[PDB]
Amino acid sequence: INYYKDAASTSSAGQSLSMDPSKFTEPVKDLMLKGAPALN
Amino acid sequence: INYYKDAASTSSAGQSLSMDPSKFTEPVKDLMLKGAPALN
Amino acid sequence: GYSDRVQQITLGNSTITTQEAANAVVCYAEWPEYLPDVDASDVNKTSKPDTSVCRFYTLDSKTWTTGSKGWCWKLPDALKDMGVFGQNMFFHSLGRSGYTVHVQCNATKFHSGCLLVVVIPEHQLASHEGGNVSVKYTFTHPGERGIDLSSANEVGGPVKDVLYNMNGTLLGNLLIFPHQFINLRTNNTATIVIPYINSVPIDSMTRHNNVSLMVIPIAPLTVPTGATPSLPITVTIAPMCTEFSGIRSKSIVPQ
Amino acid sequence: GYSDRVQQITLGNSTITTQEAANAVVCYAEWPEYLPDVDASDVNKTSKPDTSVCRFYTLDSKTWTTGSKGWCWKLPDALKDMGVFGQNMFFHSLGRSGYTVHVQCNATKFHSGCLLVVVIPEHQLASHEGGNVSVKYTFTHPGERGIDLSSANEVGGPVKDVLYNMNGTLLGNLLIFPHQFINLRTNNTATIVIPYINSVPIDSMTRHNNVSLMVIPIAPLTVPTGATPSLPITVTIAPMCTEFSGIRSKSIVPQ
Amino acid sequence: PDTYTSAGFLSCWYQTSLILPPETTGQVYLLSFISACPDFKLRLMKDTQTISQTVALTE
Amino acid sequence: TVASISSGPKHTQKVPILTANETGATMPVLPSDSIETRTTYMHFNGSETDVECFLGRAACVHVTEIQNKDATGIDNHREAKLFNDWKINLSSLVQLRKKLELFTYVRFDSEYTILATASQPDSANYSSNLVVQAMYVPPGAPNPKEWDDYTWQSASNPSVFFKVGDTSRFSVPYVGLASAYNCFYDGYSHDDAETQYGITVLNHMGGMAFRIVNEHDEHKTLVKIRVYHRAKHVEAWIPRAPRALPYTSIGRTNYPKNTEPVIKKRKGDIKSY
Amino acid sequence: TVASISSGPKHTQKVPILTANETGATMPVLPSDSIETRTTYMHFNGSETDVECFLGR
Amino acid sequence: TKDEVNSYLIPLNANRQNEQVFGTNLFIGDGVFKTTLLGEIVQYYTHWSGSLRFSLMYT
Repeated sequence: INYYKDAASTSSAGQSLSMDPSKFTEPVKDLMLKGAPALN
Repeated sequence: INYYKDAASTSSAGQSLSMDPSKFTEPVKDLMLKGAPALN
Repeated sequence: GYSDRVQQITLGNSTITTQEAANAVVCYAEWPEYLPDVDASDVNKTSKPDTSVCRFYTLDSKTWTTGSKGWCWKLPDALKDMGVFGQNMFFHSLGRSGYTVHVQCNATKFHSGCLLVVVIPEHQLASHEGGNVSVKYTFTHPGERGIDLSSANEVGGPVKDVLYNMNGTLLGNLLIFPHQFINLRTNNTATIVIPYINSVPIDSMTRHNNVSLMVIPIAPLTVPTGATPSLPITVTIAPMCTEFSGIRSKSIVPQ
Repeated sequence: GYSDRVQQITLGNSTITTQEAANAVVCYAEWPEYLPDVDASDVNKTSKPDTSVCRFYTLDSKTWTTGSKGWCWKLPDALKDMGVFGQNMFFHSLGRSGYTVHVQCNATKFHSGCLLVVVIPEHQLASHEGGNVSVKYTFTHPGERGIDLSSANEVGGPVKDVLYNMNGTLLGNLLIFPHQFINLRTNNTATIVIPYINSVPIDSMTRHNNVSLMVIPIAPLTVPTGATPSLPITVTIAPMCTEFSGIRSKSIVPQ
Repeated sequence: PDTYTSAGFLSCWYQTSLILPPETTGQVYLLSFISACPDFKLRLMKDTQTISQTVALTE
Repeated sequence: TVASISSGPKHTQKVPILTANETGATMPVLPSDSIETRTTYMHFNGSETDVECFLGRAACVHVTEIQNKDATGIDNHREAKLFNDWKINLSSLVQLRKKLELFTYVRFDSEYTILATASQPDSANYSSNLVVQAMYVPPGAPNPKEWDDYTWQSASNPSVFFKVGDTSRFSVPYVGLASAYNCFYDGYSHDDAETQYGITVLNHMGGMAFRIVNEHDEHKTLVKIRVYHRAKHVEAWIPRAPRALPYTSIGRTNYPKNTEPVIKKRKGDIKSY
Repeated sequence: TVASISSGPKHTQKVPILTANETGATMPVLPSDSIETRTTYMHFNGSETDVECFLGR
Repeated sequence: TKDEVNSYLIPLNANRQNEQVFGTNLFIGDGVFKTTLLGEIVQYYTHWSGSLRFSLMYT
């Protein structure tokens, strides 16, 4: 129950439960498959 | 009504109403019947 | 014609027969079983030597005399040197096991005496010094010799006072632990099956013992007239469902 | 992009990667497998330590120099002291095993040299004395050290003459045995998978070795100018599908 | 770092040995990285020993 | 539910009262196996003997004290009780300890209540109003060195601010590293020849640091902190023999030497009533 | 959720542990690519590492 | 003795056989690990569990 009118006044947000490290761990242009050779 | 998000914050648990003394009072391998001889 | 009385336990390449048993206890009514995945944490596949480790090792014999106070062995310590069980033990980082314990003591229908055979999960001993003196490692790792409660206090060792279970509790209440009596007039062996009991799924076999087996004379031994005043007590123990994990170099432990 | 050239072998808790392989040989086109019942004789259930014995042990390294004649290891001897494999070995009456052998030697594109890596089933050695002099036990059980074909004749030892394979046959014909070459210009490792080969279903691991692994320089090592004139050769070997049976007291063997 | 809770050791040795081509010399180096597997769990947040201060900063 | 059924005379070959205790069992014998009984009902459920109930009331687990005074020229705040820490335990005051050690492994959430009262033992014009800060300091966090260190910023570490005279209350989930807390541990942290025996991290519940936020007034004020702990959501395994001798140390089983007989001696015979 | 799957011996031409870090990627290698593993579950969600939680006290 | 780009470099010697390249314990919250991003984040939490990935790039 929100007792207040504005959105800033609500409690903390709830877990992204998004999670996708590939923008950080695999930003390569041509896709690399694990097990296939790195450099062909 | 829980007012809080986490489970630790809820009140005391409610009675097991489990109760089974046999693990402590009769841990024998071959079942003993009351009234039958203890050692055959 | 089956009696509670006669029994055979075959485990590995070794068999025990008793013709004067008094049933057998299975701690907490649970039988040893391997470690389920749902309970697993370490990702390593474990090693299950099976029949080469799950057989019966008979420790060296003790001598019950009228002055005996009782003896105490720790597991897996007592077996730290038995065959391949022991090797596996020093060579893996983690291991887990249940046991069948069979304590033997026969006499005649003229003797009297009664031993308590009890298994205590997590038996943390007390220092006889009091205060917060610790009990050094070696002292709680007697190996197959076990601890002799009628031996003298030593320094860095535990207290050996029987009315207090080596920890500040009374002998009389040890009966809350899985146990069985050997009453010469009834019984000649005691058998207890121990499931693996711990707060972690698998642990180190050398830094932590998870049960102490204790044999304590309670009704003093009384032999017939002009009999030799003593009887030997033998302890045979078999690891069961043993699993080892995290193999490597081979632990080096104090002393 | 798979090449015959790059490979990974993971066995137990150990992995090997080679980026310059030349395929791998599987002796007689058969892969190690356990002992089927139809072939069994001993009635004992066997023990299969699995991952604690089926991992890769790297023996101590050798040094190929321009004067090297070749080295010879026997199996299971070479592993008689590796971890739990070895313990199991001394503790059971009978055991059986296949192996993955990986011989390693890297150099540069200016070196030349070519080693023959061969596995000989039942390699009965000859006495250098001639006649019917025997080759004493110790001499055919060098352990991880193996036999160094450029060492001197010793008394009670085998002959170490390379053009004769240590038995009266010519080096040139060793190619009838499963083998692979390491030619610095091509190759940097050799891998051979050995199935268990015997005339009995299971045997003693201490009185009989069932293969000798032999590494022999054939085209002499030639290093680039002002290079150090030698390369190390390393042998890593992993028991696979090992089974032990007839556990007991623990063999005591000469020397 | 805690004992009971300790995790092991990591070592690295020559398996055969490094060999340099002709006309080349000296030491070569390895770079080493560390990251966590997708396996990883971290819990019970607290303050880092890696940063402290003695007076409030100002502009 | 019947507490006793009706039972009459017996002349059988079936004797439920003869057993063999050597077996380790306690055979479930009832009044009606050996006397003639009448029906009676239980009228009772055993509600208040549930382990949740037994361990579920607040017990005092710790009393500490800090003071508000001029820190000018104090070389060791910790030592002047300018602030104070406490590594959480349930085995320092014995009442709750004996209760928990009836079990080997125990698992529960904790609810803490902290009461703080002030004392002014020497001449003050008044009673000041102080705010206490209690910081939860998990192992590895910087520990306070002065009563007003950067540590107290507590940007990542839970802290509660309440007034002396009031009470603070919050609840912490089960923070054990294993599946349960070990009430006992017959082990070491490693196979060392001299490492401590019995005391283990398996029991570790964090640690807490207290201080007054207020600067000093002209008089000095003693604030004494009492921490209460209530187990909620309790789970207990493997019952053990109750503690008979007195305790000597946090975390060891050790009892004092030349202790006194714990079993009351009869004033009379075995035959005495 | 599985934290580790069961995996056994390997003798392949497909080597997931050899990579080229010069590319800028961190290849997602797991215990089961290089030792033999057993199944285990995560039992965990990563709740307390959410940025809302990290900056939210 | 002072932070330098050089403490990121593990040196290798040509022609050594059998010998050891480096050693370290695995207290990820201390020692070598401590300044790495992994080490640096681990330090915001009290407990960790999971697998680590250690890689070496040859130069």
